[PDB]
Amino acid sequence: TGDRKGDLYPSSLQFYQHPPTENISLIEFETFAIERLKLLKAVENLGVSYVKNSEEYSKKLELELRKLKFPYRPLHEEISDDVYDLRRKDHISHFILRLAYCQSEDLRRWFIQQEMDLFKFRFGLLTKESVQEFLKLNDLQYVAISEDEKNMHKEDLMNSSFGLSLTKMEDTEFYKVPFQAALDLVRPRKVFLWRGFAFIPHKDIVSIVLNDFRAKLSKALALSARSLPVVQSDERLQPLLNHLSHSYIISLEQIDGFAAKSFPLCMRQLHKSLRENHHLRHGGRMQYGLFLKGIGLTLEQALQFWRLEFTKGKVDSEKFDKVYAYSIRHNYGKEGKRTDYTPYSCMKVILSNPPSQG
Amino acid sequence: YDPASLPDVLPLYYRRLFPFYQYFRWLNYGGVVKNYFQHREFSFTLKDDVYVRYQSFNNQSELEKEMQKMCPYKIDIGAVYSHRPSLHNTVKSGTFQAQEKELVFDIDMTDYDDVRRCCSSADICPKCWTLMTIAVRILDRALAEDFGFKHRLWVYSGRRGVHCWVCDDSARKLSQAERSAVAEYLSVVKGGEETIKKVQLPETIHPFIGKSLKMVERYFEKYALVDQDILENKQCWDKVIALVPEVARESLLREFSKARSSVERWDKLSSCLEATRRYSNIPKEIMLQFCYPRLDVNVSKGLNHLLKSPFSVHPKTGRISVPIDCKKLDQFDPFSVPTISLICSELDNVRTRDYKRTSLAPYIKVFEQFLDKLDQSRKGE
Amino acid sequence: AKQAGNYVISQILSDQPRDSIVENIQKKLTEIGENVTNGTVPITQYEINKALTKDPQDYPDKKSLPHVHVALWINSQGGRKVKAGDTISYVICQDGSNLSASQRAYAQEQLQKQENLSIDTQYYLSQQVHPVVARICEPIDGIDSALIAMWLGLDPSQFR
RNA sequence: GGAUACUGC
DNA sequence: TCACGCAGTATCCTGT
Ligand code: SF4
Ligand SMILES: [Mg+2]
Ligand SMILES: [Zn+2]
Repeated sequence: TGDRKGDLYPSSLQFYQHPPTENISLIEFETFAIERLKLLKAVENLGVSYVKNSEEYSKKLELELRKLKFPYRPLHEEISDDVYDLRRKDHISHFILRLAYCQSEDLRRWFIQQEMDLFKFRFGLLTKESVQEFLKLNDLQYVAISEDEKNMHKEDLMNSSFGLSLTKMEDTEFYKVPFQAALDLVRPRKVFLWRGFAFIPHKDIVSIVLNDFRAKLSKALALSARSLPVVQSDERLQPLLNHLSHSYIISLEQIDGFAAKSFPLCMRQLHKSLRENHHLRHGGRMQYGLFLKGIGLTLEQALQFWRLEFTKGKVDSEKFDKVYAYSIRHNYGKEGKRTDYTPYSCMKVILSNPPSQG
Repeated sequence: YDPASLPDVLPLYYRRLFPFYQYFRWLNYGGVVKNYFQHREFSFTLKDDVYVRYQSFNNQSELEKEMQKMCPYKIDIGAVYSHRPSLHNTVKSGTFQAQEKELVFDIDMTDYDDVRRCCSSADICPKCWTLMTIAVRILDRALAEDFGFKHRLWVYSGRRGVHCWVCDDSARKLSQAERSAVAEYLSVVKGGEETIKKVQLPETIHPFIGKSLKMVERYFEKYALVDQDILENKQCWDKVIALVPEVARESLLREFSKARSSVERWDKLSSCLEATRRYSNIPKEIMLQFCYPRLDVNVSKGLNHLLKSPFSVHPKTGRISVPIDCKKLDQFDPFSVPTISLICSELDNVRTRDYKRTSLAPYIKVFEQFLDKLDQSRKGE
Repeated sequence: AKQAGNYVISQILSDQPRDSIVENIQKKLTEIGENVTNGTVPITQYEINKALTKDPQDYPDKKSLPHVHVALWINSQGGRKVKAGDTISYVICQDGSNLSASQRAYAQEQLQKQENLSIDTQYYLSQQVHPVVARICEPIDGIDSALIAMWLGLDPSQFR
């Protein structure tokens, strides 16, 4: 606590509930944003490459946190100025990234996932004392049943949960729920009821903490997306936030090629007409869509191809999503009866709707 | 008691004995919720078995009037609906829904017939009533400890058994699924007349089952070994032998040929089972099959269920459906319960205090204490 | 949905500063979301009304067309029949059938009666409120489909 | 391609 | 025995 510090950052881990109120510099803003983007990308890469419980995951994540200077380990010394600085970093950077990662549902999900992962890791590095401190500072009030009450009903809990060993039970913490929510458990008598509350089992505690965290974070992201117009007017922060996600820290094209050789003459004619006029009557649309589904063009790929081909036909871009998107989805059994419609057979094509002029 | 005398006595009782004030206090639940008493369903059974439902009333005066006018033989209380039942014809289809009702249990001696030896069908005697005495303790304890229901009124059914009304506000808002869950949690003896072994406990005894067995044990020696004498002769102890694995059956039979008292036979059976370990719970399964309450899940599952009203008159025994004090349960005697004829003789032997001069008074007192507790809970909350 | 849109219009056509307008809109939408999630909205507000051009039987899509389905059910019941020109009111509910919304229509009374049918909150928040509001907010700067969905509790993913 | 709705002016 | 015109937006489906 050198010059302008306080009790604003008691513990390392936090739920990121209260937005920062300070006036920071543009350079600090950019540095914090990029640094936390690096941290989250490292988290994502390590999660893809390794199992999150693996020791390699822990070692690499600790190395990244040390390299970028983020709080990851506790310190039973006091709130040293340096430590304070680090925590401040974390707190501001998080919210900055919120502003960056609230525009699109995809982005939101990504952000949430990475944040949860990081939080889990940090919890995994908390000593029991520190853990309790955290659980108190946020009014979580887990002693979730207390330890004393657990000892009070030790035998009842032991006989309630199937296949729970004495010591293993000592290593587990239960939760108190109104019995109206545990119907499926109470009905076959696999959870103890006391005074209208069931004692439901979950290492597991982190899970509950994370659940709470996730709830909060989702809500926050929604609110941020609701408060976006106020930020877009700040040109200084627009290039960063609008593009942070893209910050450095079968193919459609080959379809034409296939049309040269592999496509049967029917599909060759349809493709030639499509590229000549960028529009097909209903029969052609159905036939060609089913064929491109057959070759393997995925729903996203087919949607992209049809969008690009039709947009050149002097029609509104929104019109495509309004009209033809449902047809494209249906060909892949996505809507309606939701049936994986098979590609037309030659017998059907011969005996299907007879083509006419145009 | 002469049932041809029923039509003579019913009016007087409904005029000068039926406790309407406390009845309205009960079903009105302190007026907190508007239209609560006004949306309650009643049903009446009149002379010559004429049944009417969707009866609702505006207040105590209307109820007293229409009841004294109809003189029904049976009164059943039903659910509290979304609208007044009297106007159910006026409510648009699908918009007439049962919304709240007490959680109720019906325990009927007839359901114990395959396991009692003193009586059968609708006959009861002092030797079998202990079963009800067990049930009330086994169930009510659960309802007070596992579920936390605080306002529980136990009522004699008039002949074959007892009803329980659980009236906590939480218990009145329970959905159908929650009610079915509660019933299944409390229910152990599962099966019909075609099954012999109706209890199969797992290796782990759920605390509830442990506490039910603890309650059973206190009474078991008197009920089963002294009174019922479930091991009196071969025709009966063959059943209990039929309830245990064949391996020791022969070993038991010879032993049962040398025992003079069923208490001795129980000691021998317990010793033999202990000697024989996964079967260490078999005696508990036998005790439960002879002592644990049987619950008709259909009675308690449905919200729209019409159950016998307290202070009704039993069409055959004439006894009054009187509340049972939980503390004095061990002293309860279903044969001393006032009949309608006795209380009309008492009435014609001497305004709002007439019932205090009959033998009905202590039961109305228990009901008044229960309603006082409900009022305290409504206020304190 | 209609009411929601009306509120939005009252906010858009007023003289309040645009930012405040947007804020208010958000608030209202969130309120609606909560009112749906807790099931507090009156059942009467969940009804959709549609008229029949032909008799119930003439339609060859008795399954795909919801209102027709409801009409058929009514004609199967023991009351006055519904004929061409008679409007029918239906609600979309959940039954565990895992079918498309168009096949899950039900008469309001039926919902109040059966113990397996519950209002399909999701649907009403996803295809009734959100579309309308979006189409009312298209030319207004600061409000886009995504945002609206977010405010309702829906997933904003599928929306040199 | 088709089917079902109901607004406008 | 019947029944006003046309322009426009929104939603949904295509197995035997
Ligand atoms: S419909 Fe069949 S036979 Fe005719 S051109 Fe296409 S692949 Fe060949
Ligand atoms: Mg067209
Ligand atoms: Zn008996």
